[PDB]
Amino acid sequence: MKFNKNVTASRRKNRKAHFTSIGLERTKLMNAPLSKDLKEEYGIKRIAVRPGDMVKVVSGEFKKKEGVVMKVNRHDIKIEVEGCFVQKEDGKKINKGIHPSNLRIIKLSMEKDRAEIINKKVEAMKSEVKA
Amino acid sequence: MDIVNPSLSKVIDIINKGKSKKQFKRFQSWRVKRVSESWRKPRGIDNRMRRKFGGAPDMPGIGYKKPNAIRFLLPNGYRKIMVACVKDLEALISLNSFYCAEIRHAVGSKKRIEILERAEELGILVINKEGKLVK
Amino acid sequence: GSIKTRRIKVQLVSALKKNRCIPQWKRACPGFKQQYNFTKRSWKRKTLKAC
Amino acid sequence: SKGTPSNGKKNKRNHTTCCRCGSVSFHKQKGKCSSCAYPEKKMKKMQNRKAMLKKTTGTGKMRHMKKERISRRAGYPGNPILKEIRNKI
Amino acid sequence: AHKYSCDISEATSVRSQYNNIKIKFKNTREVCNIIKTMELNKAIAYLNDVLRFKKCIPVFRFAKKCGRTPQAKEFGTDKGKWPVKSVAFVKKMLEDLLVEAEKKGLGTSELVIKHIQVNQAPKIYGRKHGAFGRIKPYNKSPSHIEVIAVKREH
RNA sequence: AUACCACACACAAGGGAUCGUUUGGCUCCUGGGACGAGGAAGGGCGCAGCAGAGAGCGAUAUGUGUGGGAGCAGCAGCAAUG
RNA sequence: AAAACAGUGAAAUUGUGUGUGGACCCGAAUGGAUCGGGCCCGUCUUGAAACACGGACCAAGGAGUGCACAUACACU
RNA sequence: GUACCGAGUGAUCGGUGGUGGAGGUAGAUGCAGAGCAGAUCUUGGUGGUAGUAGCGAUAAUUUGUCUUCAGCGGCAAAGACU
Ligand SMILES: [K+]
Ligand SMILES: [K+]
Ligand SMILES: [K+]
Ligand SMILES: [K+]
Ligand SMILES: [K+]
Ligand SMILES: [K+]
Ligand SMILES: [K+]
Ligand SMILES: [K+]
Ligand SMILES: [K+]
Ligand SMILES: [K+]
Ligand SMILES: [K+]
Ligand SMILES: [K+]
Ligand SMILES: [K+]
Ligand SMILES: [K+]
Ligand SMILES: [K+]
Ligand SMILES: [Mg+2]
Ligand SMILES: [Mg+2]
Ligand SMILES: [Mg+2]
Ligand SMILES: [Mg+2]
Ligand SMILES: [Mg+2]
Ligand SMILES: [Mg+2]
Ligand SMILES: [Mg+2]
Ligand SMILES: [Mg+2]
Ligand SMILES: [Mg+2]
Ligand SMILES: [Mg+2]
Ligand SMILES: [Mg+2]
Ligand SMILES: [Mg+2]
Ligand SMILES: [Zn+2]
Repeated sequence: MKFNKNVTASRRKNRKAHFTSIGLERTKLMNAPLSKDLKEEYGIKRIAVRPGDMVKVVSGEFKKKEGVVMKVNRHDIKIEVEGCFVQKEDGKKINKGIHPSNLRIIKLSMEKDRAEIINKKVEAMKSEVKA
Repeated sequence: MDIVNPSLSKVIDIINKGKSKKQFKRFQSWRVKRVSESWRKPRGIDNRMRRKFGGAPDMPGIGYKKPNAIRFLLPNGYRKIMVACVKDLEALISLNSFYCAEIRHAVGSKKRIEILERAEELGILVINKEGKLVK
Repeated sequence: GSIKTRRIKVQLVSALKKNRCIPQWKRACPGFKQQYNFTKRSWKRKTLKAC
Repeated sequence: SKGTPSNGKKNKRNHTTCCRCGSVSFHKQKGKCSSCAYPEKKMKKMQNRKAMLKKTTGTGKMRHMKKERISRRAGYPGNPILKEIRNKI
Repeated sequence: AHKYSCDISEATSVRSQYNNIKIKFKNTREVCNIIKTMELNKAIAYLNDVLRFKKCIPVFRFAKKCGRTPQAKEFGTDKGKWPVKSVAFVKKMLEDLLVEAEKKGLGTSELVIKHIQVNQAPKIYGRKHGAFGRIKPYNKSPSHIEVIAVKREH
């Protein structure tokens, strides 16, 4: 049960809040679980998927496959994974997008600011965990 | 399906050949497409059917009602009960002399198999037995 | 006619730049849902009221 | 006759664009606008509630009024170079 | 894809269909009606004579107040007509099926027009001005067409 | 009635009812009740690499500072020197 | 003013094919000619098949409700 | 939603086979914007009449030749008119 009356439980309001999200709230939509080993290598339980990271598909047509993230579509919430595609009548191949939550991370791309992003989150935990 | 209630076997054909095939179509439903066939009583000041002139059609009424014993009886000599569960057949266990079962349309294939298996061992007649499960 | 005031001329200039169809590249954009520009006009069918 | 043939003579134009309201309703001979009463200081009485709500605050852009509300929320902080003047006052 | 209005085998038949054509509906079905069950070479010969005013199309359903003519006697009626615009279209359509027949490996002969039908397409709107300040409709009535020809068993 | 007119059924046309769905409306409750001579409210005109309408913004028409952090929806180009 | 899903896709109305009839309904039948009975509904009116008025056709919408005050009945 | 078949004096109810592609009832009670043929009803869609009525006041048009791809369109030569 919910006892805070400032938070809404309306279906109409929850749905609008989802689809009209922007900025950091949009980034929260692209989160995926880490594998059991990585959850010992790092403190975090889940992270936003980025290009170059390595993922196992755990639901759908392409179940059991593994591959590298090629692109991240923020407007239509989908991820393109290397080697997951369909062939047209022409023989031409189109990558099919997968929803973030159907993936699981196997190796992290550590290019750019990723190491600082991870550090910032670990500290935020401990700050309140140790109190 | 060619089955009959054993208590009425030597009588069922007299009963069936005795049932009326009269229809009570709404007045002038033959004249304009916007009036459906479903019965409504005419209430006009001039109307020839309400006033019962010879040559107009007949109106419904209590005189046409069937004898209390024959009423509701299917052509195989049983009355019907609707079922949708295995636990429904359990009700018929005392009544199987006069009543038979008809599985509701929305019950799917996997479940129908379980209903029919139970019907065989309890000794209950099911009239939709073939149903969708012919394939 | 040939004689015009400055106020009348600016109204004509603005009414002439607005009178154009949707550019052909926009139709390819994923989010774009318009078919035809309903604000397009013809001199044979409407008056501007520039007077 | 009073129908079609009299329509041919209708080539003069009594109203032009008003400089206060845009509405092509300034009567040149009377020296008055029929929408907004220019050049009188106050705006005209509008005929009914339906017609007046079409021209109320919030029907346009409200540029100044929106900024003022944001500044009030923030506590009227002013330009940060000049904090010392603010603090003294 | 197109669901032709009847069932005949793909082998031993040839087909065509068109949509929204801009020949006039009522004229076209009077043409189609008379060439049904006719042999294809006979059909093409007959339609050539209509273009030259040497033979006519007889009329039976869309026929009120039509003219009488000695050419109609060939079909046991008095009433006939010469709808040039519809005839030119149907003739072209039939000639193309002989190309298809030849290319498909049937004979150019023993082909018979087994099925042919015309349907109404949606109206194209227009206007005319009337008296006393009125405006009245002035619309156009196009058509859709199917043909299937088969080889005689003989 | 060979071919016209009517009705029934199957297939193709013609129209948008019905059933399933909804980032909208309405009602009640609670908060709020903040404009202008330091030029308001309202009107017009300009500003995009390809740009009509609408949205955003004023010739500084995506500038400065703080907190964050991964892409910019099409095509060509940009981006941890943000 | 109109305009929701690139869903489902009714009726009026049209073409082709196959059958049955010559406005149609009720009662009763034949291998087959048909026999008997029936004027067009709604409405005001002493009185409508009317030379009384409304109605070309189909879909969807479309008319005894809410509050206050006395009241008789049934129920607690 | 559409064909058939059964149950009821009747308002209506049930099943079977194709189409459709995600929701739906049976019993007992509660609240109502709760049932249509009609109102020269309201909105939207479609017939018969009908390939019919009409489309041609004014100076007038012919021949060749190219396009057009089938425009008395253009160009030459005549014939007219304001
Ligand atoms: K019956
Ligand atoms: K009477
Ligand atoms: K009785
Ligand atoms: K002028
Ligand atoms: K004009
Ligand atoms: K005005
Ligand atoms: K005022
Ligand atoms: K007809
Ligand atoms: K639709
Ligand atoms: K459809
Ligand atoms: K009356
Ligand atoms: K009389
Ligand atoms: K009257
Ligand atoms: K109705
Ligand atoms: K009535
Ligand atoms: Mg004058
Ligand atoms: Mg004057
Ligand atoms: Mg004639
Ligand atoms: Mg005229
Ligand atoms: Mg006029
Ligand atoms: Mg009288
Ligand atoms: Mg009338
Ligand atoms: Mg209704
Ligand atoms: Mg589904
Ligand atoms: Mg109502
Ligand atoms: Mg004539
Ligand atoms: Mg003269
Ligand atoms: Zn003014």
